[PDB]
Amino acid sequence: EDVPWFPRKISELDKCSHRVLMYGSELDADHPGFKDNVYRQRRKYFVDVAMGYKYGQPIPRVEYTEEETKTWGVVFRELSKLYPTHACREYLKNFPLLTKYCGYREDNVPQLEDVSMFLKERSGFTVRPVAGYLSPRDFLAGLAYRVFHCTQYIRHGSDPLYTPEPDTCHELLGHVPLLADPKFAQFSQEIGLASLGASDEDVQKLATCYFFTIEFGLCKQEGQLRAYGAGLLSSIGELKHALSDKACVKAFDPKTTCLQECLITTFQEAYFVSESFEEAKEKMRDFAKSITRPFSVYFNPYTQSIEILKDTRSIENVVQDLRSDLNTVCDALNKMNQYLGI
Amino acid sequence: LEDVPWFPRKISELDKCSHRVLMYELDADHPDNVYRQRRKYFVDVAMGYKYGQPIPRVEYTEEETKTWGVVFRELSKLYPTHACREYLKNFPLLTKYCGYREDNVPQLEDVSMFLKERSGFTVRPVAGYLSPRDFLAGLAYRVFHCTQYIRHSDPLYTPEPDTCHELLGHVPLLADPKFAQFSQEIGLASLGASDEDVQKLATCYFFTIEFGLCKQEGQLRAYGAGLLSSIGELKHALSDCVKAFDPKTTCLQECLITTFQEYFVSESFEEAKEKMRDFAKSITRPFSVYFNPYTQSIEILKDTRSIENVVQDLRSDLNTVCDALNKMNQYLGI
Amino acid sequence: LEDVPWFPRKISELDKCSHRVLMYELDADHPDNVYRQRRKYFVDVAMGYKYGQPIPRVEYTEEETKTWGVVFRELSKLYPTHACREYLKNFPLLTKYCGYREDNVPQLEDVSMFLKERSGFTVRPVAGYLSPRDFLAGLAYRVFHCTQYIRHSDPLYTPEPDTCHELLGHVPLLADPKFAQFSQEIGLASLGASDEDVQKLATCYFFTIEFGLCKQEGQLRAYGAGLLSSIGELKHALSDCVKAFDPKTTCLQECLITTFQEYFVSESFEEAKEKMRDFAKSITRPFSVYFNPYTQSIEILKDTRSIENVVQDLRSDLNTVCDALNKMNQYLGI
Amino acid sequence: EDVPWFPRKISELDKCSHRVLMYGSELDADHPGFKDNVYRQRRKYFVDVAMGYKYGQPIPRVEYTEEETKTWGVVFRELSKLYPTHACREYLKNFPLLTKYCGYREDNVPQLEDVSMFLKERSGFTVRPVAGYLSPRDFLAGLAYRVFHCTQYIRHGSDPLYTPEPDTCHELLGHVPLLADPKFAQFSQEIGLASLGASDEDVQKLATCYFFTIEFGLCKQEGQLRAYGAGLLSSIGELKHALSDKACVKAFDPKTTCLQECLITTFQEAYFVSESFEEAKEKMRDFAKSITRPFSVYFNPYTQSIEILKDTRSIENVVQDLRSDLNTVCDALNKMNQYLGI
Ligand SMILES: CCn1c(=O)[nH]c(=O)c2c1nc(Cc1cn3cc(C)sc3n1)n2Cc1ccc(-c2ccn(C)n2)cc1
Ligand SMILES: CCn1c(=O)[nH]c(=O)c2c1nc(Cc1cn3cc(C)sc3n1)n2Cc1ccc(-c2ccn(C)n2)cc1
Ligand SMILES: CCn1c(=O)[nH]c(=O)c2c1nc(Cc1cn3cc(C)sc3n1)n2Cc1ccc(-c2ccn(C)n2)cc1
Ligand SMILES: CCn1c(=O)[nH]c(=O)c2c1nc(Cc1cn3cc(C)sc3n1)n2Cc1ccc(-c2ccn(C)n2)cc1
Ligand SMILES: [Fe+3]
Ligand SMILES: [Fe+3]
Ligand SMILES: [Fe+3]
Ligand SMILES: [Fe+3]
Repeated sequence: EDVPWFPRKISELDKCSHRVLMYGSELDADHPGFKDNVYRQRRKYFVDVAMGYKYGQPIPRVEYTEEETKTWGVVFRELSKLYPTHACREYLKNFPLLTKYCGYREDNVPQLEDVSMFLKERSGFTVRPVAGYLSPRDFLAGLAYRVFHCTQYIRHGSDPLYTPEPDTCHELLGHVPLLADPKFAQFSQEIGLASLGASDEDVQKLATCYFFTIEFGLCKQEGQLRAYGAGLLSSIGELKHALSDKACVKAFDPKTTCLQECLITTFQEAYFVSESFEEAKEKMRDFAKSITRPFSVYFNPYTQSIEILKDTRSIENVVQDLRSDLNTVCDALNKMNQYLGI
Repeated sequence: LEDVPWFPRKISELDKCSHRVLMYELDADHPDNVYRQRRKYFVDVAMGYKYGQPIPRVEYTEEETKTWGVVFRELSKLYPTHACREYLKNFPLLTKYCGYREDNVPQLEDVSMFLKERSGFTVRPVAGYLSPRDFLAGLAYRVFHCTQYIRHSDPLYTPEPDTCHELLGHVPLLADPKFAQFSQEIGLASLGASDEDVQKLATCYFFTIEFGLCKQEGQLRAYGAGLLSSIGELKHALSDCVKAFDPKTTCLQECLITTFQEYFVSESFEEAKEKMRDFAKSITRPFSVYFNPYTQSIEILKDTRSIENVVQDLRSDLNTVCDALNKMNQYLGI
Repeated sequence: LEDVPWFPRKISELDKCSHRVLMYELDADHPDNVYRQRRKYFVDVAMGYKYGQPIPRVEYTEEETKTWGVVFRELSKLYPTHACREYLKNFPLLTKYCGYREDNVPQLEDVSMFLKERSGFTVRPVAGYLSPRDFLAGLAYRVFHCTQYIRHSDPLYTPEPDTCHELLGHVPLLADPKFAQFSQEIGLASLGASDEDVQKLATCYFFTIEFGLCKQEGQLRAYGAGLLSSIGELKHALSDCVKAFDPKTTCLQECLITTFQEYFVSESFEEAKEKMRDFAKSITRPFSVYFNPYTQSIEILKDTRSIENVVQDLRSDLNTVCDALNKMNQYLGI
Repeated sequence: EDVPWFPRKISELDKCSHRVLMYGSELDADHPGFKDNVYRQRRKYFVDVAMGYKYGQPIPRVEYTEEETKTWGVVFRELSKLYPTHACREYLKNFPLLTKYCGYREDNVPQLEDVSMFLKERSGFTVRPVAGYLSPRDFLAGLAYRVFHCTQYIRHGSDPLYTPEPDTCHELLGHVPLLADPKFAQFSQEIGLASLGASDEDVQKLATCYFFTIEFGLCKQEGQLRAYGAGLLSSIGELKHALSDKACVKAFDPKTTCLQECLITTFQEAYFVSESFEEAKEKMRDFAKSITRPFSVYFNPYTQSIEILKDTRSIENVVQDLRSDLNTVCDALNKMNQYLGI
């Protein structure tokens, strides 16, 4: 009972979403908009929209300004020039889909509500507007429910190519195309599940893993290095450098990787590569065993809650469930022999 | 290639099934023009519902509410004595969160949000009778189609499903995770099945859900929604025919709309469901179905790639079983 | 801690079960002193067998061989007509490799090496009657205890199991992988069970293996070893009582040694086996059993560590299922 | 049908065992016994014993000479002085067991028949006396059946501390203690299974994996490096060097490791470490997927034969089997709740 609290059902996740340690309206001293009073009005308007968000209510639509829509446009064209050659297969497949259904156009900033309904249909993810920085415990808790917290504001127009903080541009062009991949979604959820009720030290390690994978991971496809890290896909300078010849690149291993330090400003010392998200997801699930907690967690996608496996009765039902599902596999194999003679 | 009859492949596609109403409309026997005034309203509301928007709240007339209270009192009298354990465990919960009170009419939106948390079911207001293919399709998504109107004259007599039947008969059992698994199983079975097979499922559905009994503690108790709704019949099933629930044998038997059934018993819902899945293989269709609760869609198992993807998932879920067992040894040495 | 009745935990420990013979010895009704001369020899041989050494080869007398030929001809007459598919598929194989000929007596060593390859069974020459606990324990290891002697006077009449019964009744079915799984399942169930449960298993064993029927192609055919051995009874079971094989109901029924049974049918051995495992849970013992075919020993599932170890193994085996499916898509695009 | 032959049932493995490319009686030019005619008589006697071996016959017992028994003794004492500190947990646990049941004593050379019956009871392995070098295809084929081919001769007495070829001492002190571990046994069998019907190029890679794992693998236990490689456990010079501070040590990965060259004479450039044999076994099984062959293989321990998974009917039975076995898991969990209230 000395285990740190975690949300046990989807509606409880609101406590995590609203425990904002640092609000978006709080610009850092070296922020390009630190003395822009027009920009703080927008920043505090977005914080208000996010703070008002509650479970069971559609994600508010926001009317973006012209200098926010071009700043988006600027980031949109420069990165599109490097996606065919720098992005993973999963990105390049889902990105045209976003143009068709989520309004990914240079002249249009996508709405989170659109993106949420799109992700739910493709991989079961849904986005939440967040009013600022969360504890890594609270942020990762969202992942356990396949909920990604998104900033809804646009970076400053002074320098649209580089931002030290997350902005909607980063969320939409960096994270969302990959969250649309079912295999990637499972991988993200595994990190979340692992954090639930974990120690602060373990949460930080998971947060580190999140950083070097979700934000800055590379992946090897057909003998080539492509970026899937969202931070890479939203920073052209880093994106080009990551796949550059003079870069230190190491294989992704949860136990090794998690001990390294994360650099907010300078380019990272090393970038980690995963063969596949299924491959990375299983390395997370074996890392999750080493994490200290009195129980295991099962996620119930039907009730959108967390099952605690602390006895044989709940473990058996899970196993019984797996037995039924294996029966369906047999049915499928039967039908296939039945219809194709194989 | 789609020789097989169409079924919704995404939760959003289920709207097509709900609105395809064969019969909204009253018979001579049914009782009042003012009552008709309210019913057309109720139908209009059900027709106006589409996926993703909250189920409309309705201000009931006192006349509807008094009738609701009557059935509420009569049924409650014999629930400890004749209803299954699941009903009795879930009924007090309905009182605290869904406004289940003799003086009040519970709203579908309250009940829907209640069921989603308890078992992943959600209710839909329906505008009338649906084809058995369409009605069962909802079950595949754990969606129960509910009439939102009240029975007119005689409170105890009901010739058609009304919200009293839906709320007092179905909902307490829809709250049980295993019953939820069982109902969904029938729906999954129906998807893309021949009309012949679908009806056999409708019969199975009828005996099992509308009128099923299940032994617990060695004692005969009713779980049939029709039975919960109707007292005379409820008292009668327990009182001195009883047969074991076997889907293949049960489907053969007819349903009499007016007269009392010549009744099926299941040890458990886990039991029933298994007998259901084993029944589903005999059902003619080129594919098997897997349900994706994350995307709320139907996976079609027609190739090896889709089948493997399930198996890999199952491998992972088994790793979690292993993790649980390690931890359990870790903390209890057992 | 071992309150439960002892069972062999390693293949080598099974020697203790084989040699604990309750009754080696002939009744008044049984027929000849010269015959007794040979039988004591046969018992001496069975007693002399220990684990790991080849089953002794025996030079049969012509008298034993002529009798063997007689039963061989009579049974063969009705095998296409009354025996199951598995029997008929396996009998020609026995002719080519085990010396199954009207003029010859097959040796246990030939048959044993035959069964090991086909289904993992091996036969043991037994010195007499064993306790049902001991006899069924052999099945847990896929070991069938066989008498090595021949029936004396009347060839068709047999009051006790002899090698003719063992070779013509049991062996063709012991060669089928699924029947093998089913027989082992009964043995596993018995390990450490109460005497009460063991006997119920002995009854189940009797109706199923000694005297079971199974439908194939919609047609009634016999798989019961007793039936295969005895023609009069074999003809009679097919001819106009029949009941479905359910272990819990079947065990209740008695076995008449002399008279004809008042007979159980199984759709398949896979079917029967499942009903067996589901029966095994009700059997009182503090543990579950897992069989290790690599070390030929019994795993006792009493803690989480042993249970996990199985689950991890099962995870790996599922990976192989996945590999197969990939390759199948790889080569056939399916 | 253009797939290279592999044994499909246990009795067929004899073809592999007897396809000796180079007999033990054929001493290499720099062999210490190359001009020892007394030693060639023994070497050719052992070859004869091995050549006469057939399936279903007890492994012949051999009466060793006095200078073979001390040479054994010599190797036996020097290595025992380093096992507590250089060997893995699995080795140190099984080694005293070998002393009790297999006659592992300084004054006694163990018989293969003893060792075989011991291994069968503990992990399902059995040893075969081999008359010499086999093709890697033939050697690895044995592993698929959990059969290890063993030399039965003793190294030359001139220099008992170092041998460039396998001798009974190596088999008994290097391989057997680890083959007694069920987890290790599964790992060895996985390598074998992978080779069955594989291309020559893939077989060589598997043989390379065998080399750097079975013969020269290290393992990390409780934060320390211990050797489990059989070649390490039979060579004191290499054994000390492997755990020495100035050694290049890398993690065991099948895809990476398999491309490296194996050095017969000089100490290896790098040594590979596995967290556990279960851990290594699963890396083999994922490597096995990448191996090109028209089918997958299932090993039937009941009939001791290989199942070919080329259709849905055989795949389903496997899945059905797994469903029954999962039912037993449920039974076990039921009983545990039933008796312990958990
Ligand atoms: C596991 C680490 N991790 C955490 O522990 N907690 C998080 O809240 C978190 C996070 N990671 C990300 C996402 C993120 C972080 N980050 C940094 C970039 C440069 S781009 C980018 N996206 N977030 C979301 C987030 C939301 C807001 C802020 C932020 C910073 C300054 N302001 C005003 N707001 C920073 C991060
Ligand atoms: C599988 C059979 N099955 C079907 O094929 N299709 C269904 O639509 C269906 C159903 N079963 C039930 C639920 C139901 C039907 N029913 C009859 C009672 C008397 S109580 C009761 N509950 N429904 C829902 C439903 C909805 C509306 C009506 C109806 C009847 C007359 N009106 C004007 N409306 C009847 C049934
Ligand atoms: C589960 C019941 N069951 C048991 O409890 N214990 C068993 O030993 C057993 C058995 N069942 C069978 C096999 C068998 C028994 N039996 C009787 C026939 C008539 S045909 C036939 N086959 N055996 C093997 C066996 C071995 C020897 C004798 C026997 C009888 C008289 N003698 C001198 N020897 C009888 C049976
Ligand atoms: C997968 C590689 N691999 C192969 O492809 N094929 C194998 O036959 C093999 C093997 N690996 C090992 C076992 C072995 C190899 N080896 C080298 C040491 C130095 S110690 C030691 N043990 N063997 C068994 C073996 C048996 C005999 C000899 C041999 C060498 C010279 N003579 C006269 N005999 C060499 C190896
Ligand atoms: Fe980010
Ligand atoms: Fe109903
Ligand atoms: Fe018998
Ligand atoms: Fe070696």
